[PDB]
Amino acid sequence: RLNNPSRCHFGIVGSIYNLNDSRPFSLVDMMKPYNYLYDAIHDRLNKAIAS
Amino acid sequence: MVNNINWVKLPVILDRLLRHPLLTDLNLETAIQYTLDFISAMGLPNVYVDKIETIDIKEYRGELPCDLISINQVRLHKNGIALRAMTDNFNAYPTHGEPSFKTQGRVIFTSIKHEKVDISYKAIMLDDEGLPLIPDNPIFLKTLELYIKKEWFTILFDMGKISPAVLNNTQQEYAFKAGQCNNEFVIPSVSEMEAITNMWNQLIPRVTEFRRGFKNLGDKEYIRVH
Repeated sequence: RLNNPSRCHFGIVGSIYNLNDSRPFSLVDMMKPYNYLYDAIHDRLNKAIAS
Repeated sequence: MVNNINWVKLPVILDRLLRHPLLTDLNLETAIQYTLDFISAMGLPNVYVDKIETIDIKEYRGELPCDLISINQVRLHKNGIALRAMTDNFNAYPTHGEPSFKTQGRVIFTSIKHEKVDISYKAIMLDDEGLPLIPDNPIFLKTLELYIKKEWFTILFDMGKISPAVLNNTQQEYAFKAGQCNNEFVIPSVSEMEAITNMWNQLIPRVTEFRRGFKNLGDKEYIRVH
């Protein structure tokens, strides 16, 4: 930077998609409860189909 | 069946009958005949001994073992493939397939000319004497005792030596225990309800268990994860 000699970084650029200094509650994280419940009910479906 | 079939001799049924002073003229000879009528009329396949014998078929005919009572399956010896049943009316008869068998007496009638076959069958368990051996099940023993008490009292009622209320009680009590004895021998154990569970719950239905000796019948059906 033109005016700050201590301001530098590496090539690594990125971001966390979080809310208010927290750990990111991702799109998969908010859909993973309903995917785990879909796997449990379709298990009951498959044993009902079989018998 | 939940309980195991421990074998006892026929005179153990006579300690129980001769506790009744009207059944004191009973014999082993009468206990032998009334047991075999009772064993037959119940038709419990747990009372019989499973045997397997290989016999050779000469020309669509083979000689059956002497102790045979009911065939479980007949199969071929070299293949293991099982034989179903002869529905042909003109079987070994020429004019001018899937193999089969047919049994009438001590002769089996197959569809194959010159072949050895395994026969899995049921016989009666015998003693050191050539006499029947009965389960020690106090449900079996009680209702065999009530069977003989009902056949002896039926004779005595025809003679006029028994009240009609006495025979009606014996006919009722045999009638209850005969269903309790049927359910005692038929209703599966925990280990037979597991094989019944695996046959019943099948996503890809297994419909050819007769070709084997029903070997893979109670096997569990597995599905891969994908």
